[PDB]
Amino acid sequence: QDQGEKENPMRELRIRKLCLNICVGESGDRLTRAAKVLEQLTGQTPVFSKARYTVRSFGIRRNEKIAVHCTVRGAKAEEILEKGLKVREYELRKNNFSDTGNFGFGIQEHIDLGIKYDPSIGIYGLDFYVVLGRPGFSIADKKRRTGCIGAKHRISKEEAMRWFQQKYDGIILPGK
Amino acid sequence: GFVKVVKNKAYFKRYQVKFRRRREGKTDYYARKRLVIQDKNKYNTPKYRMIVRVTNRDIICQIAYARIEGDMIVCAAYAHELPKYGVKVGLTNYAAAYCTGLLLARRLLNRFGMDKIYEGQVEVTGDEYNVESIDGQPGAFTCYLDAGLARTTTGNKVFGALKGAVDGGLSIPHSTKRFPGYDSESKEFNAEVHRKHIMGQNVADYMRYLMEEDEDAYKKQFSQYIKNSVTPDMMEEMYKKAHAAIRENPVYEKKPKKEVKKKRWNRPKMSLAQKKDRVAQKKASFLRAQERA
Amino acid sequence: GRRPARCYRYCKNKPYPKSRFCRGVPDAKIRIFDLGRKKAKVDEFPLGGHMVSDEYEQLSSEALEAARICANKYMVKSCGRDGFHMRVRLHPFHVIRINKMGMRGAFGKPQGTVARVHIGQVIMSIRTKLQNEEHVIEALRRAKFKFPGRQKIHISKKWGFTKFNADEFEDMVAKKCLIPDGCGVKYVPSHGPLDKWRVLHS
Amino acid sequence: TNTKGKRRGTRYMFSRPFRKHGVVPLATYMRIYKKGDIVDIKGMGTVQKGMPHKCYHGKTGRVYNVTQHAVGIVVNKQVKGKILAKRINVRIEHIKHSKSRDSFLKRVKENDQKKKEAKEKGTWVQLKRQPAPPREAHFVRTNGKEPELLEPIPYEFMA
RNA sequence: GUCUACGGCCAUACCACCCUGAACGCGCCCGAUCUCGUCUGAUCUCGGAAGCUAAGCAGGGUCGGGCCUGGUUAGUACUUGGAUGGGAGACCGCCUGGGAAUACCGGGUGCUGUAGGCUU
RNA sequence: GAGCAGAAGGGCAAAAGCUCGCUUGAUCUUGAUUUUCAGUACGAAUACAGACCGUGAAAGCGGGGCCUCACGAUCCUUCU
RNA sequence: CGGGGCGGACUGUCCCCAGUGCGCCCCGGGCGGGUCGCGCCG
Ligand SMILES: [Mg+2]
Ligand SMILES: [Mg+2]
Ligand SMILES: [Mg+2]
Ligand SMILES: [Mg+2]
Ligand SMILES: [Mg+2]
Ligand SMILES: [Mg+2]
Ligand SMILES: [Mg+2]
Ligand SMILES: [Mg+2]
Ligand SMILES: [Mg+2]
Ligand SMILES: [Mg+2]
Repeated sequence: QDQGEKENPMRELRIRKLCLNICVGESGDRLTRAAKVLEQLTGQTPVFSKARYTVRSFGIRRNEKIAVHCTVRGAKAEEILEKGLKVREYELRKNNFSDTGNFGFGIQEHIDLGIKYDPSIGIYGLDFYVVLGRPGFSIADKKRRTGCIGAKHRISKEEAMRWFQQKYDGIILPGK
Repeated sequence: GFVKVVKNKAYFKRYQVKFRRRREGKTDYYARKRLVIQDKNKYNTPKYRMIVRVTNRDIICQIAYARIEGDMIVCAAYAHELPKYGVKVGLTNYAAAYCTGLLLARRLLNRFGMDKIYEGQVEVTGDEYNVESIDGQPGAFTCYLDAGLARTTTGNKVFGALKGAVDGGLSIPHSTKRFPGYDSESKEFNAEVHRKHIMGQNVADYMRYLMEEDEDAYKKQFSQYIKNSVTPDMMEEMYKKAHAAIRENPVYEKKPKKEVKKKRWNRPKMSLAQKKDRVAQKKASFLRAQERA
Repeated sequence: GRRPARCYRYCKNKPYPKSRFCRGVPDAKIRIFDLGRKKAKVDEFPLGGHMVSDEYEQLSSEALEAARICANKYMVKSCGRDGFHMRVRLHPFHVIRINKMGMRGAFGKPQGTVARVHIGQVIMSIRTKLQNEEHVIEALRRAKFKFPGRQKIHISKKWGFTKFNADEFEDMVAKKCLIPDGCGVKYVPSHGPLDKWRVLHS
Repeated sequence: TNTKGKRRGTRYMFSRPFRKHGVVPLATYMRIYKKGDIVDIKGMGTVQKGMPHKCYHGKTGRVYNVTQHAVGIVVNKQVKGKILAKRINVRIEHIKHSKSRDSFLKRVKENDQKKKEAKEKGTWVQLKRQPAPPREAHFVRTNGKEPELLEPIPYEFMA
């Protein structure tokens, strides 16, 4: 009771940027259409990603237009989460959670939820990578008087999973 | 047992630490060198700098010149000392930045004995004004603005203190480009919306925006404006009284309070005998607990 | 195919190791420096015998290999194949050049590697049982004939190859100032974390 | 044989000390170099402008000209058979005040104020410095203790 | 006894982890109307004051790692000058002066300037 | 432990590196000095001083490249 | 080689436990340095 209800207001596990991403191994109209799904899904114009090495194995050169991604914060990131999670039926099973406290997953098809199929736009899939934080995690990105966050203010994988179960009643670690 | 350690013993043996105020992220030593270093053929002439530091609760303005043993402050002004006349709530805003800049200018020239000369701009227009020295009288006090680590974009509060100090009579080189009046596209200085920021009119139209549209979100935003009834009206007037109150008395006085005990609020460093003792009874405790079995 | 060792006996050429400046160096003749039971822990081999060389000369890599073989044949024959550990404490790092067939552009190309020794410096080391002292001295005495200079046999007061004296070795191991692992021991200073004292001493 | 480059052989001379790289401390910048005061030429390598030549590193001269960022130094250079006073412009990074001159100045004002007080009182005192005289015959107590007997240790071959 | 703003020296100040923090302050913090920046008010800019020391920060702890400072290493290594000294040489000893560096073992772990606050 | 055009060496972290914005100080001049040196020249370089500018809010910074190399007399010719 | 009384801080012997430093003076022993020091002896 009182022994625990002291630090709750400022240690609360809060969802930071969603940083949704789509990567296509080529450029042009197909990539341009893949960009449009972000405005459909986020109402937020994404940015394009360039490749820095020419590998030629699967085929890409440097400074191409390869991937598009956007980062969503606030309530808009909140509902894009449960949109992707209800697609997954609240099932991230074992190890999608990183040791730094953030986790991610990938959806193969976007037309299921949300935006309705537009035959003009393609069949692209995408991967979400939600990062978690607490009030005070922004001092690492600050310009003046920057600093680390301290050991006991970090987020471990286990406490990230506890937050997911406590907030969405998710299912983690099937006995496999 | 899988990855090579980076911060190993050899890492710290040859790790060279940065300057302490660089580590704390408070001083930009690249800019500080160009800002405080005097020409070598002046030999004693101080390079006065106007330090403007805008804080979460306060605004700090001081004039300094750099010596070997450390900077020397000749006069400083604080936004938390503004409520002693006129404006009492609404600090750390652009209208507060101008006032503490003006207050800093006034109390400096008053201390130098040249307050009656270089009156600056008693009437306030948000336009270009640079003081000039008067022949036959001591020249204008010239100093340079130290924005620090703040990003100097158009309409930064660090330039609000510049306008206040230069309206007070300090000859600070600058341009009207980084003032709230300036318009990036047509490259013009409106200089009337600048004067609106100085008298806090942008905030004033913010409050009057909220009242008609909302009540509870209005008192959540301006909670302390409601106390003692700081209405959007008479907000230009209270800044005029603040500006005139600065001209009349800019002098600073502090308060005597020595009726304080000698309480220690930290814990003193443990001594060698305590440290040696502590490991000693840690040895026996481990051995006794082991032997209890 | 090789010049006499008298042509490169003396350390007079400003150590010239194999590096990015000296490339195309042939491999040294000696590649094995430890023989016998290299796995005996610390205790079965408390007797350490050394060949110290009291001359500032350089010994070739083929001579180091030849003396190592000579000491291995005797120690195996007498003390048994598992009754000793040998350590050649000299590595042939210096590179000697040869000006092949007049004096124009005379800087020679690498031809071999030698090891430079000082007045006090061990060439070979043997640790073994205590009762094998006579066999160790004899094995070293024979291997000394394969080197140009003059060398001494010295029965070290230290326990085996460990840097701590044999008389006090047992009692610091007893009070855990030393812990044994591998061929040697680990010194345990009383100035680390206390948790590491309690995982030991318990 | 060897080149005549202006920084040949300065691999370590202009290198920074261990764990002393990076931002130049600013106290070196507010030192005030008058005209006619004695300075040591060092030549730090962090600043590449206005650095001296390698023949003036570790040499001492007198300032004859003060500029915005540098000073003019009259420093003796010994060419083969003769010494001539060279005038070099060197940025203030690469110099520092010689406290050989500072130590002499503090002595002089000590002698001057000792000269005054000697006259005021009317006594006589010594002013110059003498070269470490012999050692003033004294007594050495044994305190009832026999001096320890020493004896060379026998030779034992350790290593 | 402290803390802020600007600093000087730039680890005795750093790194890792744990504990404590009264009051001012510093922050976290709330918001995007204006100024201003973004893919994203996350950073930057601006407007605030519901909550909180959780983090930053400060003080302390660690048979802590580093760093600083001593002892040992050691009058050892090396070295100025000398001999019709030794030795086949390699090298070595002596005379006259100077004189280190690891391993190992202790001690310490920021000092301070200007201006302004808090502490019965 | 990267990069800074190249050989190597030195130097560099809210840099000297990377990305943007604006620009032409890679402009016009006079002497002093350093480097090789005979204290000759050339080359390169350093401190200024006098104009005209660029950039920045400003302090400042910049008359080529972070520094150490990257170059050329008399006579003749061409241009201004 | 330490004795009395007051404010913190440590130990897994923690209500009956133990151990360390610093704070105030009151003392106890030995060591060194100045004192017209004061005497005696050479
Ligand atoms: Mg800046
Ligand atoms: Mg032959
Ligand atoms: Mg030779
Ligand atoms: Mg040469
Ligand atoms: Mg060469
Ligand atoms: Mg340059
Ligand atoms: Mg330690
Ligand atoms: Mg000697
Ligand atoms: Mg300018
Ligand atoms: Mg000029």
